[PDB]
Amino acid sequence: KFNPYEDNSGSTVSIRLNNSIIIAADTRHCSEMGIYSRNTSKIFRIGDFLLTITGFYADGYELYNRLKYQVQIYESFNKISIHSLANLASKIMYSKRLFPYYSYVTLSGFEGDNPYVYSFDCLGHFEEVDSVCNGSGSPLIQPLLDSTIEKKNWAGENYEVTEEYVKDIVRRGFNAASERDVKTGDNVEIWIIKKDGMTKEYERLRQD
Amino acid sequence: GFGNVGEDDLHPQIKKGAIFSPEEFDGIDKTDIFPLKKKRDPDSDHFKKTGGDDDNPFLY
Amino acid sequence: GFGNVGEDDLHPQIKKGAIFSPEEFDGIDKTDIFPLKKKRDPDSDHFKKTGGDDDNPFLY
Amino acid sequence: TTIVGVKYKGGVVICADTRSTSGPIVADKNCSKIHYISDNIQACGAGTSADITRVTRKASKVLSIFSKTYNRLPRVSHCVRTCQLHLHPYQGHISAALVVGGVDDTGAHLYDVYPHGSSNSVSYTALGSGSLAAISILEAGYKDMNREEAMELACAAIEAGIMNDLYSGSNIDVCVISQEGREMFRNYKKVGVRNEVPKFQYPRSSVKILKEDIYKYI
Amino acid sequence: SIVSRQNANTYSAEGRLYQVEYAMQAMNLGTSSIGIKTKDYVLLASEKKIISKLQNPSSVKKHYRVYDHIALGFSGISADVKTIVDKSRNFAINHEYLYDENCKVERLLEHLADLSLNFDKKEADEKIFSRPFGASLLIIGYDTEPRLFSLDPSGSYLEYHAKAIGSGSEVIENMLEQEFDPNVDINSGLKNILNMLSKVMKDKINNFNVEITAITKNECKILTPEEIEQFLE
Amino acid sequence: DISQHYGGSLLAMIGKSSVAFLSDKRLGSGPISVSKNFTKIYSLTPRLFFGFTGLVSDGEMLFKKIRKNYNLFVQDNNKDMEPSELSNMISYILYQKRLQPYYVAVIVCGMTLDKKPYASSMDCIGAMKETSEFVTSGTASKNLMGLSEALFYPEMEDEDLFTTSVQTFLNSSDRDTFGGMGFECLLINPEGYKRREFVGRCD
Amino acid sequence: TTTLAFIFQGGMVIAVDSRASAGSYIASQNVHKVIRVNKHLIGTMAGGASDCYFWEKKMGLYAKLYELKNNKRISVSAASMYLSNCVYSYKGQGLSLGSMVCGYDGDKPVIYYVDDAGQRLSGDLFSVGSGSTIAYGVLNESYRFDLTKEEALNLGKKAIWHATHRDAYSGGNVNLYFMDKNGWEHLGTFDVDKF
Amino acid sequence: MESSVALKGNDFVIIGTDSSVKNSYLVLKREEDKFYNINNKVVFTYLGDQGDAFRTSSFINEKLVYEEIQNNVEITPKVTANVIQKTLYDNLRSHPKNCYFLVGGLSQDGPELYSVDLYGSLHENDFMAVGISTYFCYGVLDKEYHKNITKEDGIKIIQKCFDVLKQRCSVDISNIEIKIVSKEGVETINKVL
Amino acid sequence: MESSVALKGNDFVIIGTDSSVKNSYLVLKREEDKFYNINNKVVFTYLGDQGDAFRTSSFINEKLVYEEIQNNVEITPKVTANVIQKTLYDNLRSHPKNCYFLVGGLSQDGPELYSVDLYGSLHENDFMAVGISTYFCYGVLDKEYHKNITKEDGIKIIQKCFDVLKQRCSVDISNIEIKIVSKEGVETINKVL
Amino acid sequence: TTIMAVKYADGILIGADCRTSMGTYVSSRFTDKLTKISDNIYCCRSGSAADTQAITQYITELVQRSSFIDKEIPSVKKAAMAAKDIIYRYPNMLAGLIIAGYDTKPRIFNISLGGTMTEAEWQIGGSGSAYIYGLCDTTFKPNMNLEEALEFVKLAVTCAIKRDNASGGCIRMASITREGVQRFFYSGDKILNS
Amino acid sequence: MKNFVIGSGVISLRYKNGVITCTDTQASYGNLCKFNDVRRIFRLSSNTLISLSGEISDIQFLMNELNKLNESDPVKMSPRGYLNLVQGILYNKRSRVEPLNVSVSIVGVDDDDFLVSCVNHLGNFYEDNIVCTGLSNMIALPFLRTCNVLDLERDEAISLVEKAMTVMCYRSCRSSNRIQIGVVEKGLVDISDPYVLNTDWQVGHNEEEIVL
Repeated sequence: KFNPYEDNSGSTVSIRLNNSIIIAADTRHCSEMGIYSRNTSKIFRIGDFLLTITGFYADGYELYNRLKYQVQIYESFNKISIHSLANLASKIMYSKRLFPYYSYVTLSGFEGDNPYVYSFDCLGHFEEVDSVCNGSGSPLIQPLLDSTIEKKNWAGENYEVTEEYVKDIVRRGFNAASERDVKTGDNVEIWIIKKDGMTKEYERLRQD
Repeated sequence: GFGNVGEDDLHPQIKKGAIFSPEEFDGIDKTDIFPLKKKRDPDSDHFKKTGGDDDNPFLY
Repeated sequence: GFGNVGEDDLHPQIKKGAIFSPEEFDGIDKTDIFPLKKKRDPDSDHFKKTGGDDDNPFLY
Repeated sequence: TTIVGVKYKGGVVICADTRSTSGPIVADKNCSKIHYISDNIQACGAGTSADITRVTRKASKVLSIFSKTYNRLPRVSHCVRTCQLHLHPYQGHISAALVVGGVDDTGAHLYDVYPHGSSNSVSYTALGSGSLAAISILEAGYKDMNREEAMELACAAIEAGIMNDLYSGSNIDVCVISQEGREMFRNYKKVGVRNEVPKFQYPRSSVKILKEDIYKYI
Repeated sequence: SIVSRQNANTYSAEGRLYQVEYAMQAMNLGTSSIGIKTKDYVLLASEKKIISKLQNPSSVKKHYRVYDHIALGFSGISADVKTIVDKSRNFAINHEYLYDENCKVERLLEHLADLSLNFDKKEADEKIFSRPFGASLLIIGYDTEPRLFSLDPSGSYLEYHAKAIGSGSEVIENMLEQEFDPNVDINSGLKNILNMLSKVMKDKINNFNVEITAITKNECKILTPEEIEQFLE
Repeated sequence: DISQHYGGSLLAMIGKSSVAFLSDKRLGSGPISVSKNFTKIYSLTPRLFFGFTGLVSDGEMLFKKIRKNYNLFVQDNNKDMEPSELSNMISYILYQKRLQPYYVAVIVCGMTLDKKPYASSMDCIGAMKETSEFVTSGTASKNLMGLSEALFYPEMEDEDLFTTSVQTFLNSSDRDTFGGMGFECLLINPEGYKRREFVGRCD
Repeated sequence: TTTLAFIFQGGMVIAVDSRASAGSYIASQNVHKVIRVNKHLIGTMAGGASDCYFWEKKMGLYAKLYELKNNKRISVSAASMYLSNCVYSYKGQGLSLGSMVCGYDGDKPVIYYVDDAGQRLSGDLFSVGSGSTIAYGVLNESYRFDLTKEEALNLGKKAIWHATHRDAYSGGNVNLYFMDKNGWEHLGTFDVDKF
Repeated sequence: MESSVALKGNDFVIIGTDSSVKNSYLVLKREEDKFYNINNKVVFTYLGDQGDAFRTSSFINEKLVYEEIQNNVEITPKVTANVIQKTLYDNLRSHPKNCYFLVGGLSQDGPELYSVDLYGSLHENDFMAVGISTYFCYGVLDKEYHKNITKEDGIKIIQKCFDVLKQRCSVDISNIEIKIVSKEGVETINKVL
Repeated sequence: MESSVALKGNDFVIIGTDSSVKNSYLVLKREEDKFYNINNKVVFTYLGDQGDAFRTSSFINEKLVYEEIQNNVEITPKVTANVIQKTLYDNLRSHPKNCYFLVGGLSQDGPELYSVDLYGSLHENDFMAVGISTYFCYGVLDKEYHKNITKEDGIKIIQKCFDVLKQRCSVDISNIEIKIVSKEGVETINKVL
Repeated sequence: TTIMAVKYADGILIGADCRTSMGTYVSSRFTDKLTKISDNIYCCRSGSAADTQAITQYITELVQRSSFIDKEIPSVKKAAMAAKDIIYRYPNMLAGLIIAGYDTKPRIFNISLGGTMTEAEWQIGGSGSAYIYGLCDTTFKPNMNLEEALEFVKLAVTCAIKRDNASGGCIRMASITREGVQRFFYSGDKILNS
Repeated sequence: MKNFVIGSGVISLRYKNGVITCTDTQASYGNLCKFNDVRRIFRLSSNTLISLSGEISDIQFLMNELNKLNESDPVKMSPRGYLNLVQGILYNKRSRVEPLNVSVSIVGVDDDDFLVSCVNHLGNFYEDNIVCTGLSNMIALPFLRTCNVLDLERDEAISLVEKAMTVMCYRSCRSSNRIQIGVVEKGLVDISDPYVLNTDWQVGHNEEEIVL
């Protein structure tokens, strides 16, 4: 009878380009039938990597804390790679198989020169993806990326996929999601991860 | 406990997909009458029967 | 409605006999503690919780 | 949704948000939640969208036949009674809750009607998912008012529900029924402003047509 | 028992634990072995303890693979090293399980060092023995650089460019000041290590009483008697 | 449940003087696709169309009922039915079964007698949503809605409307398990309509 | 999912579909449904992706540890038995998992079908997943032990393609493998649209 | 449950049905005629609950005969399928019948082959596979069927489809009855697989 | 459900089990060896949930070998059957195994044939019919079996029982494995019915 | 709810609260629970809101009908009986009514949930009545004056409001006498501040 | 999950130079107002207050654990520290499927950082300028958000919270008019003696009822 979970999910989108990773997430913390907050950060950073969370916010926060603790222990010798971090996250998630974390985690970062984005389910399975969306708005945004960015079903010549073009496509997708997704938030927090650093930007979404 | 995740993916079904869905945690345009979960009209505010014996109704 | 009377007498079962049996309307010598059907020990005498909200437990 | 009703000295104000939803997905923008019943009566409902339209349509029929037959503008009590006699037999399976307001020869009346057929004459009302957010504004700001102050209190009430309820948003429809007649303000406010996103165009070469058949209307 | 646990844990008036001091003597009583680390290869040569020629020469092997590109050589009590090798294999498997990568050799060394002196514990899977292990290990491996590590029964370890363990350890150490230069090729360095082994080993050096492990970026090669012969001749 | 048994989705986009009404040609029996050539769009005339998603038998019998009523109405009037009137009549037919509703969602497309585009949709019991931009139904309803909101802009030309609607439908079906791979697009205009069929991933 | 593995005179063929879905939504289309644990042993996951991947990677570690201990490749029978025991320990807890542990024990090919119920069957032809029934039909008509290598690969490639053509829960790329006495080789990631 | 596979060629329609009558644990018969022939132009087979199936099919046959004789209704596969759809739909929501049909025959527009499932869902296709054949035989039908199959090729395709069930399906099937409807009448073939 | 028929005569015991491994809708394999030959004097077959059945059978085989070698226990059908009973009973109320057995072999008292059902109930009899054979084949066994049957007559009676299952049972069976245990050893016979 | 009815020296006095609620939320706090059946008969509804309204709508016309067939003042007894049949004939309708009026003498009729009709000198109902049975038992006095009875209803309903969460708001009161009906009002400002 | 004696919602908001927290003193057992002097605002330390709502037994257990942890630790804690501690406690309790049917609001003033945070029975937490708990979250929060609380002086903020609590009393069955207000400023922690809000009901009059 007891429900251990709360669906605070808005929408998060992670896209890896040839030389950059664009992470965007809505800042709304949704209750049932209401809005707890409009300025909660769904994106956490672990060194040069950005962790993206959805689903139950407490579960994702606990998973991020466990990841940070394990990475801190591991870093006694050397910095952890994005692949090792993704595998560790998968193991941590699966350890809760009978009481899963309700959080779709997307781990993204650079392994030296090459960008990598990893998408996880609630039971820990992780895939290396080119563009992934999680949360209630995932079906409203993923087709847009499949079409405009991944150029699925694009029979003709493809518009060149540059960083600014992808960022504008992400803002378009979040506008559409916030329009038709009830729980997609009021502000979109966009990160750009490059080889040597990363930077945050904020943009506004409709605030119904 | 494990949730039978992937049973529909694993068997021909003669909706447990491969990846866990948020639903595990109708075609009518229906809105909520009140935000309260399943309430849409005033409560039945009488004095409600308690006690007695519902196990032996006929032992008046 | 018809009661499936005779299903066991009709099918190999891979107890509905051909004739209806009495009291169709355990291996322990139990007997009863009181002639009342289910009663075994004193009633739980306290003021019982009613009202409030059960389908909205967390909306204090 | 946040359909709201406020009664003032010489009329009623019925406001609503212009949003519809089916699950977490918004289905319809600029939806008109205020249904016509009579020139002096309007109804705004929450619940099964088909039941609101049909229940308010039954009242519109019965009140139109009544006024046409007897040359006598219908009473709000007649509309509520028709709705009650229809909703009650179904035990709420026809899930329609209405805020019926109007002005009769007896003055301004505002009613709350619930799916099981109960009614309640009230001074102000809120209904739908945003009722609690709206009723908070109505509780604090309600008093004896004219139409101007009643207009802004109701709009402020809707605004609260739009901003605080997940399943409420978009615009505010307003309809005032006074002794002088009813006047409507569709999309009275655009609190849910959207961003100015540019257009996106595919190349026409991006789609291939396998076979084509042309038919002509005659 | 409490009395035996105290006997294990008693410190000497000089400081250092008595049991560690005794394991220090124990680790010396074994056949010689040399480890050489250079910019591109790490070698590990050990003299086989063929008690009798009827003993099968291939069956008395002295180098243990603990994981992909990690090998373990030892001196002292041979019985103890079996448990250490099993525990190291478990640690490496667990590290790959958690992180999907081959562990840094120093990571294994730190794990073993932590386990070494936990003999006072009652729980079973986080200690090696109820006493220090009577062996000295030369653990070599390749993570991003040829690594040579020496773990002594005191629980401490050090990264080395060259080290010798066993009864001939000190002689080989005094010889390393002259016979070792990290700039030579794998083949010449292997000839040097074989010469140094022969200079202290009991019987005449040959391809059957010698075991060579050479770990490089390309392969974790273990030389067979034919290659050892090619380098001896 | 029964709707997901047969699957399938509908999309209707309104441009300038044209409507793009298109659907998938898959018929389901659960996971299995029993036919790749089942169109769910019915045409009363070259200017009145409607498609169903949900129970296929309900959709077909509702089509026959709607055709009966429409033919009787046209005989009674000699003026062709307006698409708004057709949608209202369909909504009425759906609501007569309020206590045992059809398990269908119906989109109605067509051109008004004024020759303007029209689209609308209804739920199981006739809750009608008249549309100006676009409307969707079926298994891929959410993907279609999101991608149409992202890509749709008002007053599209007939060919731009066709290309945009086709792209949205292809990319929404590609993310829907029960979405078909054979697709049909009726480009509707005052002069009639053009039945264009296209194909996708072939899976 | 639809997976396929069978044995023929020249060797062994494995083929999977590489789609992953969460209800109606297709979450991914490039999921790798084959765990390579060594050059002579691979596992074809089916069912709960996280469940099968976790235990298959846990079985792949047991094979690696076994190789270190014995300096010898683990047998398929022991690799599948380890996997079978792990899921069997969670029998009745709703665990959903079905896989074929394919490999060679020296000169002999063997495929062990393992599922969450603790079952473990060795056979010459298995198909697992929602589209398995369709694959079984295509194989039953044309599968022969005397297939040439090219015929066997096309049969496996085509059998998965048909299953994807008719099943909702499959239809990514047709990942194709051929395992011989000398090891497995990844023969393609054919896109079902480009057949 | 009961398998039935049907094909249509350029000028012929082949319907093959499992002739055995079975319950959960027992086989009652092994050669039961599950077809109805109408004017030698339309052949439709009934499947599912035998009690419901035979009653519905008998009512359909008598209604079609009455409509042909009294009202001169032209009995084509489409008309038969529509009548079956209506009779299934009428009872669906009140007192449902647990049966489904395949209707095949020759019309003025050439061969037609219709499938009416439990809920009255009607659709035409080049080949049909109902019952357990929906999960086994569609791959074989896709692999083998092509527009220009001859009658013998159609019979062999039906045989392959039912051989898939014989070899792989757990439920026992031994007899299949194939009725081929063409411009030269209806041809009946009984095979023991 | 999984069917096995066994009978014993003078100085021989016949055990016949269907070799097909199948689930509700599918036949995974058609020739699986479901017998264990602990020693050439005793043969037992396992049935039911394959995952539980084979696991329990392996445990029992290894326990019997261990007890024979270490403790010099005399392996006879009675000892084997008692081990089956204990193994099933121990787990009955905590981790029930959904499997049942049929143990046969020669002892110093002559042929013995034991049936250990799902609950661990052990009983000896002249002929056994477990699975569906309990409902179909007992009449045939009563009609045909007599004390002085020969080995060929026993094989023929087993064939008749499994032919009854072939003809009447709805579930498909095609292969049966018969292992005759006698003073000559254990003889294996494979038949396709 | 807390509905109360007391018969005093020269008529009937009925009191009630104003709160109507669903769950923890007060849907309205001005609901009128004293439903007028006729100019001389008043009904205090308790039970299902929709069902009790349905009954009182029907009883309103039945009591008027018979009144003009009989050609005399509406009978509170007949209204109570008419309520009992509907409440009895239709078990699905959860309704319990206090019907009090003045035709020739003041009368109070209590219809329980199952249709049990009893005549009473004083009667209470609703969820909040559970907490004032002892107070009403000890404090009731036969043949009170209007002020004495008004205090009694005021005290009893106030103490039910202070304890029952489903009861709150101002105390509506109505005294039916031969001279007519006079409404009263005890504001919650006094009740809550106390 | 205990649901026997429930304390109604909490209201906490930050104003120009401090933070407010307010709760009613009613405790309800079902539809019965069993206790009217149950006080649910506590000072965790100087510059911080904790207000709780939900099952009173769980409230008392949680405050007992917090008091033990406060007396045990020799190191002070900032309001963020208490927020982290309480979030950890509640999330652990939830994760052991033994949840506390209690929702908490930690408010405090650091050297310059004002904390106004909420934690629910599941361990979910958030920080905002106005946090409300329970049915307050639906009734009082939409009303409170209409005022730019950041620009309010202490008295104005107290008056606004009092109006919100009056609305809660009107529109919730489980909340009373006897409230308790806790205030935190840079050098002040104050928890007033519970006092009764004044209410009015003149909207209910219909035609001519005699004002008694």
